[PDB]
Amino acid sequence: VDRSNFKTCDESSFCKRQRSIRPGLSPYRALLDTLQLGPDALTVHLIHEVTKVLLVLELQGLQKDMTRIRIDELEPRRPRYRVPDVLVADPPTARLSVSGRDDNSVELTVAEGPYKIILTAQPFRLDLLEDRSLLLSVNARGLMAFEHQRAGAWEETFKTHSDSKPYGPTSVGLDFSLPGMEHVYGIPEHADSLRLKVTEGGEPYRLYNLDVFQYELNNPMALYGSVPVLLAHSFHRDLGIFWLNAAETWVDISSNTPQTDIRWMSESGIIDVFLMLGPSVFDVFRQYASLTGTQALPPLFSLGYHQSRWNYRDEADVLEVDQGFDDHNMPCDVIWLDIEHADGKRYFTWDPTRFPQPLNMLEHLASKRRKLVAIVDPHIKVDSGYRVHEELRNHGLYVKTRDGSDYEGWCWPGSASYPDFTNPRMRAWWSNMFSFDNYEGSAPNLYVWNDMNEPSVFNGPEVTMLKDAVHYGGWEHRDIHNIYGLYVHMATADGLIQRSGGIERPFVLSRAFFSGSQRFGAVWTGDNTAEWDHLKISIPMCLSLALVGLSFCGADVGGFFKNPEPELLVRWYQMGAYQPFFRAHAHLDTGRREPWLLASQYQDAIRDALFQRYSLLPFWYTLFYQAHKEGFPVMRPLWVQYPEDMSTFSIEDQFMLGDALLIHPVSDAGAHGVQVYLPGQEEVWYDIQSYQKHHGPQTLYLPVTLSSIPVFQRGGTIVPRWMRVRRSSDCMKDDPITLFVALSPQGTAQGELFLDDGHTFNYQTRHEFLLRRFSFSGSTLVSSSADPKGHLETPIWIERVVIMGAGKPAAVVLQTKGSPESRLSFQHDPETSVLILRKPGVSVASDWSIHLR
Amino acid sequence: YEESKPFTCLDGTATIPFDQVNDDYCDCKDGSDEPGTAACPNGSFHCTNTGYKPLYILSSRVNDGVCDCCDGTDEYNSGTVCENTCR
Ligand SMILES: N[C@H]1C[C@](O)(CO)[C@@H](O)[C@H](O)[C@H]1O
Ligand SMILES: [Ca+2]
Ligand SMILES: [Ca+2]
Repeated sequence: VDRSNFKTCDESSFCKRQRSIRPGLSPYRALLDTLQLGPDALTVHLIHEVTKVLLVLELQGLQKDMTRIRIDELEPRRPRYRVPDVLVADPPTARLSVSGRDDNSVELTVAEGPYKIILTAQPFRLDLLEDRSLLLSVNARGLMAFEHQRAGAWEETFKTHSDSKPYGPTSVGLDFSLPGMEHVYGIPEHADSLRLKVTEGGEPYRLYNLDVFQYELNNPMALYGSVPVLLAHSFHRDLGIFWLNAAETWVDISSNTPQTDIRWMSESGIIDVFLMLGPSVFDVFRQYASLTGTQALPPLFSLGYHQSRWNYRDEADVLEVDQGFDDHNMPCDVIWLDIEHADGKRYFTWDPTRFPQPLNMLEHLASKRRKLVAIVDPHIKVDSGYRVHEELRNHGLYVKTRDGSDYEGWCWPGSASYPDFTNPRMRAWWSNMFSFDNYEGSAPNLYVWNDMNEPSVFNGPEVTMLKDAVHYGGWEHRDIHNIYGLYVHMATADGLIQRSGGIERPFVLSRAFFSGSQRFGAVWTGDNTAEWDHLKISIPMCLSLALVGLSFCGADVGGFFKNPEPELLVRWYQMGAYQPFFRAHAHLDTGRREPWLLASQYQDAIRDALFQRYSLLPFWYTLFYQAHKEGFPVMRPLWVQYPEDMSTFSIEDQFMLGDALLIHPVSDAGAHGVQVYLPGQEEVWYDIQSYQKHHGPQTLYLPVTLSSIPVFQRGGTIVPRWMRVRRSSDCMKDDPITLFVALSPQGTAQGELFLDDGHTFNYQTRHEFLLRRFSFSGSTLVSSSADPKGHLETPIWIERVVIMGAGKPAAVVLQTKGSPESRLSFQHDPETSVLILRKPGVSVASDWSIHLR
Repeated sequence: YEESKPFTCLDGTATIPFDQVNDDYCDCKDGSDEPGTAACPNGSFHCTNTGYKPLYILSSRVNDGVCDCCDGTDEYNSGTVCENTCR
């Protein structure tokens, strides 16, 4: 990477000003005479002791044990930016009450307790407590900074780029103290460890959506997306901070009886922060989800395997890749078309030589029951023969410069303009452009990839747009930067919905993202490299996205840059097989690495990884349904399941899928084995390949070969699988289920299963779905409804039950409503204590119970 | 009266009752008990292809919604109606 292209904090004038303020006595003071306790909020004036600037603090208690702090100028010259469209609703407030008062202090109670907020007047300070336990302090180190709008702090240059900065210094900043917290997580995206590092001896973590060519590992440089959410975990509690600001933001983290301090510094906008008080991390998940929404339920096919590269050259190449999967017995749902499929990178078009008949290509793919993804970027070639550019120019929908002309930068088609996606009129235009009459050559099995939406501008400062470009409503680009990509993602997803009459669920991959991006589809970690350390870092990077609500995450399988050695590609397939978004992708200058081009031993190990992923699709689908309804991450750090095991607080070579599967992919060339930490007091874990049972807590040395994927099922869980692997997920979605029951030491287990048609909103608009609960206790396995509202016509039935940790029964008896009592044959392996129940034959929609005698 | 006999997997191994042939559950380790279903992972389905050359396909491609045999007989209960194209 070329670091000189990207500002350090010292080269960012507002970061330099803010960071030079060091912990000390704050000059800010609350004027308790101005205190007003309102219907929704408490409002009280603040004053800078030296400058006499007057600010308004708006303090709110919120339902679900959250607090919102907003600070703005009392009499501003012009309005400051408040982030729109990220919050799904106006958060329901709780009533505040003055329950104590001093000459320098006011104590507030949220509703009837137990949460209390202590406002200190001089110096300004806020403390949040549960009863009398101190949870969090605000401005405890006096780092609050609010540059009021006055009449490199003004005109500023970086390299050759000039920022006219017509409003001067307007940055805002605030610090937070977390007593008892030593481990913090989140604020993606950074190619760094899951547990965030202290920033004292170096750079703060930067949040600014940037296109970083050949980015490197273990550093705090800003990458393509920015989610200003930080989680703090201890043995005792979990907390979250949500800094709702869309401008360039730097985050300092400092340690100190143990206590972590957090400081946010943003270039403009107001101070708008949510404090999510837990106490458990799943409470924090719920609290954040109520604010910014939940993961959009992916259409089933998008959880299969995606085959991509830059570029498949023509229709014949696409069809040859499609046929190669079938000729080599490898499942695949989607083939991707990168930017060379269009006419000279004019998006929504097709190359007239290499893609002359897109409808026919899509028809051949539909006949294989596969899908296609086409890339559509938000930069529009300046070209009077290009209808998209002409309509956007004639309707004034482009981002503009200060002189009123449309902004023009450089990107893939050369000189390009940038639609103002912050303008709702532009988003409605963009959405309508995806209709089958407007996007000629598209079809219902074509989905979309949004790339370069930071936005990437090849000739712009830090390879993005000028700070003083002007958007809808007069706002500057510095005000809105980090939600530009989100708006592209949003407008694309809405277009795929509307083109179907509102019936089909969308699938959109996006590179840039913000808080709330989980509502619109998937993201990925951008342009990684075919190297073993990039394979390793895909876990903490996607783990950091999962913790802040973006569950549909992945990394380019095999690495984007360079050519992976066959052993590395095998390990990346095994790694990607157990990560949410599962796509192989590659740079223009790489060798072809479709999986059947390798020697047979590597092919076989890759095929085995693909088969495992496809068999687990009912499990992945259910985890994503739970994410969609509750806001719980699919891919989880071990400390989410074991909040009191302090030895898991930093683990990032292991992860869990839901609460049932623990994964430790091999991530070293020539490895002879791995060290697998199996946590949990009185917990047992089953090696899903050997069925060998293991008690926790322990660090197990597991020998591995090329085809090994170290995966363990937790006792007390039930995992559903489609053991009939077919060529795509559409082919499998009516097939029978096999249930894998891992018995706890108490002989119990539980699990869920979600089913629907696989691709429409009928689950929500018509309640056409099934949510089953499977529970085992004593010697009886019972299927019941976990949501009675859900009904679905489906041929899916239970063809097999595999029970781990069971003794040989004397007889097996099946009972279901509407049927006589039935007897089942079975197989029992005394060495492994594995019980296989043959062909139960019961509908998945029916209540039933199996009894082992 | 006199009854009838059972089925033995072509790999020796085991012998199953005759009602477990093509009962949509895999009982033979070689897949030989399900020549007409998608139940076995290692089974094969025979396209007679009476108007052309016969063909074997994977059991996983029986009733997958995709036309694999030119005579269309691999899709008999999938919702995909395959036309005869052996010509
Ligand atoms: N670098 C961008 C652009 C790209 O090279 C072609 O559009 C694509 O292949 C990458 O995945 C994306 O990250
Ligand atoms: Ca059978
Ligand atoms: Ca078929």
